Amino acid sequence: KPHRYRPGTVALREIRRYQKSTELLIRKLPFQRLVREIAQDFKTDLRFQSSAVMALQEACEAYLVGLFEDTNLCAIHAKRVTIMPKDIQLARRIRGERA
Amino acid sequence: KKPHRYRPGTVALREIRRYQKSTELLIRKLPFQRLVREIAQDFKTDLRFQSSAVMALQEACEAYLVGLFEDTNLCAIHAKRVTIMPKDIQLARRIRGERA
Amino acid sequence: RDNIQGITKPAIRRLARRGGVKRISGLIYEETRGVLKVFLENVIRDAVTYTEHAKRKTVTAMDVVYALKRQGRTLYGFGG
Amino acid sequence: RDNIQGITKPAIRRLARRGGVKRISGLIYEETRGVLKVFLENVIRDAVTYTEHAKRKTVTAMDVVYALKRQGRTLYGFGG
Amino acid sequence: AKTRSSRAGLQFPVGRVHRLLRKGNYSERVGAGAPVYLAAVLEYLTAEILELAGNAARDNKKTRIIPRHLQLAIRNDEELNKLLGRVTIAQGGVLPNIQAVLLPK
Amino acid sequence: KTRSSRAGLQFPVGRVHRLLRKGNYSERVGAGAPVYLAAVLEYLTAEILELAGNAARDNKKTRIIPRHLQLAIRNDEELNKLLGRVTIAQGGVLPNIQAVLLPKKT
Amino acid sequence: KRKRSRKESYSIYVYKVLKQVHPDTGISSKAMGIMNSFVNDIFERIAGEASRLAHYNKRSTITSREIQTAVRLLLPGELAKHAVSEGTKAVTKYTSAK
Amino acid sequence: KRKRSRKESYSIYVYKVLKQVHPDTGISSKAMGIMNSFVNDIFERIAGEASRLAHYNKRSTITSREIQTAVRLLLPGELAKHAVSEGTKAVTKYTSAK
Ligand SMILES: [Ca+2]
Ligand SMILES: [Ca+2]
Ligand SMILES: [Ca+2]
Repeated sequence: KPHRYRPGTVALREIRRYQKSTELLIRKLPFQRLVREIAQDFKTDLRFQSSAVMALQEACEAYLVGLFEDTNLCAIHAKRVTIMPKDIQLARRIRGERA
Repeated sequence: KKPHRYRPGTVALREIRRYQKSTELLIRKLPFQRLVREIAQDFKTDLRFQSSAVMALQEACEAYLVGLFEDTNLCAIHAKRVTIMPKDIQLARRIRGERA
Repeated sequence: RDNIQGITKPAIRRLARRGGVKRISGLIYEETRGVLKVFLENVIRDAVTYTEHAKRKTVTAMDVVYALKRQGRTLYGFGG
Repeated sequence: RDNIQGITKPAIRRLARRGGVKRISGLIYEETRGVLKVFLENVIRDAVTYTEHAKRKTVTAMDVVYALKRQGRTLYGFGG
Repeated sequence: AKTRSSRAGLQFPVGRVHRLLRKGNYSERVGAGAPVYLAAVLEYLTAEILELAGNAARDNKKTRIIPRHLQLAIRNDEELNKLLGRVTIAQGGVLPNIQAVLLPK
Repeated sequence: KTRSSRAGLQFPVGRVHRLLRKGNYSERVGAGAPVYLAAVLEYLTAEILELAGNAARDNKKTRIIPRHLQLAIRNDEELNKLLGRVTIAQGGVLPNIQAVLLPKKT
Repeated sequence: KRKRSRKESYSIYVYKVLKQVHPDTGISSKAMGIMNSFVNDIFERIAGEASRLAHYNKRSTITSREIQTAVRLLLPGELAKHAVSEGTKAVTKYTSAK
Repeated sequence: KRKRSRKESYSIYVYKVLKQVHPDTGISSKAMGIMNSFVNDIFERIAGEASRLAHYNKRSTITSREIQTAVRLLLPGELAKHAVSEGTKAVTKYTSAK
C-alpha cells in the first residue's frame, strides 16, 4: 500500500512554509483585473501605476493575513481548530470594522 | 406561607435593562478620584486636578470598560457560554490590539 | 491601602450590566482592576505630559482631552 | 466574469496558512471574498478621490499610500 | 446684514472659520470660498444631529436636549455612528441591547 | 562650517529645518528644534539598523532586506508597539503556530 | 475682576440652527459641550485633511476645492453627498452676494 | 532627452548610520524604500505632535522643547530615554559650537 499523511500534518508544513517566505500569495494578474473592475465604478477609464496595484496588493494580503491570525484565535477560543464565518464576523466586530 | 425568591439570573437581566436605560456614573466617585491621584504621583508628585478633569478621566474609564464588557460578552457567547471570564477579556483586548 | 480596591466588586458588576453582561466570573474583578489600572496609567502619563509641558502643577480637563484623542478614544463634552 | 472569484480557494488558503490557520470551513472562501472586496472598495475609493483631486486619469502609488494612511493601514516601502 | 455669513445665508461664522484656518497651521494660504464651504458643512452636520436629537427629546416628553438624546440619535443612525466611531459621548450611556442567548424562553 | 557637523549628526539638520518651516506645523521654528528632531531620527534609524542587521547576519546574509526589518521590529517589544499599525511590505510575519495545533506528546 | 480671558464657542450658532430645525426645543449645557466638541472635532478633521490634499499637490492654497475633497474623504455615503450639496450651495450663493 | 526631476531621500544618511552600526552590512533598495517611509512617518508624527503642543499653549514657535515633549508622548519607554538622551546631546553640542 502507498504512503499517505495524516489529515493535518501537510497544513502544518504549509503554515511553516508560508510564514518563512515573503512573496505575494495571490495570483497577481487576477488581483489586478479585480482592482480595475472595483475602481471603474468610482471612475471610468482610470489608469494605474504598477507600483500602485502592487501597493494595494501588499496591504490586501497583510490585512487578511492578520485577520486570519485573529480569526484563528477566535476559533481556538471556541475550543475549535476550524476557522468559520462567525470567527471572521467576530474579529471584524471586535476590530470595529463591523458593527 | 410562600417565600417567593427570584431565579439565578433574573435580577441580572433587570439590572441590565436598568443601567442601559441610564447614563449616571457607576463607579463611586471618591474612590476613583483618590486612585487617579495615586496613578498621577507615579509620574509627578504634588499635582492638582480640576474637578471636571477627573470627571473627564472617569467618563472615559467607564465608557471604555462598558465597551470592553460588550465585546467581552460576545467573546463569551462565541464560546457557547453566558459567564464572562478573564480569557474573554484578554481575547477582546488582543483582537482590539492592546497587548502583544 | 491600594485605592484600586476601592473599585468595588458591585461597581464592576454595574458596568458589565450596562455592557449586556448577565453572568460573571469572580476572577474577573482582579483582571478588570489591572485592565482598568493600565488604561488610566497610559492616559494620565499623557495628561500629566501636556501639563508638564504647559509648566503647570494643575492637570486640566484639556490635558485629559488631548491625552484621550492621542489614545484613540476621543471625548466630547469637556472641551473638544 | 467579474474577477472576484479569481481570488482562488487555493489563494485564500495560502493567505490563511501564513496566518496560523490549520483548518478552513468551506464557506470561508465566499465570506473572505466579501471581506477582501469591501476592503478594496474603501481603499480604492480614497486613492481615486486623491486622483480626481490631483486632476489625473492615472492612479499613483501615493494615491494608494495616502488612502491607506486614512484607513489607518500605514503601508511602508512604496513612497512617502 | 453686512457679514459674510449673511451673504452665504449661513448661521455658522464664515469669518471665524477663515481666521481659524489661518491661525491653525494648515497651509500658507486660504481661499475666500474655503471657510464659506466649511462653515456650511459644519452647519449641516449640526443640523442633522440637532434634528435627530431634537426628536429623541420629543421621545422622552422633554423640551431640552441632554447628552443621552445625542447618544441615541447618534448610535441609531448608521452614518453618524460610523463618523463618531471612536467618540465617547459623556453622560450618553449605551444603546439598549441584550443578546438573544441571554434572554429567557 | 555646517550645521549637522556642528551638532555631530549624520542626519541633515538643515533639511529637517526646511521641512519643518514648509510643513505648516507652526508659524516659527526654534534653532534647537531641527537639531533635536534630526538627532532622534538618527537614533530610531540607528536602533533598527542594528537589529535588522543582526537578523540579516542571522540569515547568514550581508544585505538587509524587508524581512530583516520586520523580524527586528516584531521581535523588539518597544519598536513593535511604535510601528504597531504599520504594514512593512515584503516583510512577512514571524514564524508562529499556536501550540494547540502542534503534535500530541511532542 | 472681569476675568475668564474671553473664551470662544459655537454655542450661539448651535442655538440659531436648533431653533430652525426645532423652534420649540432647547439644550442643556452638558449637551452644548458635546455639540461644541463635535463641531471642533470635525473642523479639525476637515482642515487637517484639506491641509494634506494641498500639501500633496504642492499647492500653497486651501481652496473650496480642498474642502470638497476632504469632505468626501471623511463623511460616509449619504452624509457626504448632502455636505457637498450644501457647501457648494453656500459658495454659489456667496459669489452672487459679491 | 531631459533629466529626471529631483526626488529627495534620506538614503545616504541611512547608509551613513548603517555603516557606523554594521560596517559589513549593506541594504536592498526595497529595504531603503522602507527606511525612508520609516523616518518620514516619524517626522510626521513628532512634528505633528509638537505642532499641536504649541497650538495648545498658543505658542507661535516650535522650539526644541515641543519636540522633546512630543518624543516622550510618541515613543515607548527605553526608546524615548535614549531619544531624549541623543537629542539633548545634539542641541548641547550645537550651542557650544555656535
Ligand atoms: Ca460596473
Ligand atoms: Ca460590477
Ligand atoms: Ca509662513
